[PDB]
Formats: sequence, structure tokens, C-alpha cells
Amino acid sequence: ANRWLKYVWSPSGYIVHGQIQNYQWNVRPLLEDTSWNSDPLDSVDPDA
Amino acid sequence: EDYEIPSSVSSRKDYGWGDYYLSMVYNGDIPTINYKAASSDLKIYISPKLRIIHNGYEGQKRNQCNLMNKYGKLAISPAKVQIIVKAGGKEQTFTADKDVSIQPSPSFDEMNYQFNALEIDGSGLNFINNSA
Repeated sequence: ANRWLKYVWSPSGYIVHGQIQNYQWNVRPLLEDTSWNSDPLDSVDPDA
Repeated sequence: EDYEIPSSVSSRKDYGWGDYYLSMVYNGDIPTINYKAASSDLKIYISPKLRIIHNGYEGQKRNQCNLMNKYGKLAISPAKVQIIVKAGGKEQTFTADKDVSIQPSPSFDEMNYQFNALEIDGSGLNFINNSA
């Protein structure tokens, strides 16, 4: 379970092509969008 | 690749006095060292501290800095407080106006600039007989 969670997030970071990376989030939009949105999405779906 | 790096280093290889022999850098330190190795990479995190004491050169110069120190208050520009490192062939510079969150107050007795973490590229570290 730990190994699989690491495909999304690693607090210790990642190694790519032997290089030490400077990020923890391995999903581009989670790495990006570091700011909370302000105005909420007006919906009924928590997934949206 | 087992990289054996000490967790702290306190020793000196060289030393200099300021331009007018009025003040000097005081035995500072490298209170902590952290690192991560990988095939084809090495990142070393050094969190050093820069210390200044207004001690002049031994002789009448030490006595003159004492007359200064005891009869007034300090100055020193944090933007020009810096640590320069060379890992093998790679040069990096870090400054106290970026990597130090709290600056020391002005004083002639002592000032201490504690750097948070200096991320240094060790891939340029050249090993001879497995030592660098």
C-alpha cells in the first residue's frame, strides 16, 4: 500500500534518470495548483 | 556508492582578517550536513553559520578595535554576508538576505547568521582514489 501511494505522493521525493527531483507530487495537477481556490465550484459532486 | 559524509564539520583550513584588521570572521561552523545520493547525482545540504566578532589584529589593532567596541554600537550588510562553495568543479553562492530568516542584531561583540539549508550540487564533486 505504501509503494502504491508513492506513485501519487512521496514526502521524500523521487529519483528520475538518476537525478534527485525537487518535488513530492507525482501527478502534474497536484504538483501545480498549489494555491487553494477562492471562489468554490458550485456543485453537489465532491468529485467535481 | 556509499558516500560517507560527516553530519557536522568544525575545523578550519584557512583564515583571513578584514581589510583594515579591525574585525574578523570568528570560528564559524557547519552545525549540520544532510545529503542524498543517487546513481548519477548527489545533493548535499549544508546549514552553516557565519559569525563576526569585532576583533582586530593582535597588537595595537586589537586595542583599537576594543576602543571602538566599548565606546559605541555597531555596520554589516546582510546582503553581502555570504557563503561560497565549490564541490569539486561546481561553484554556488548563497546569501544571508535570502537563506537566513532572522538576522542578528548589530553588535560589536558578536553577530550570528544561521543559514537554513544550502542545496549544493555534488555531481561536480571529483573523486580521486574514491575521495573528494
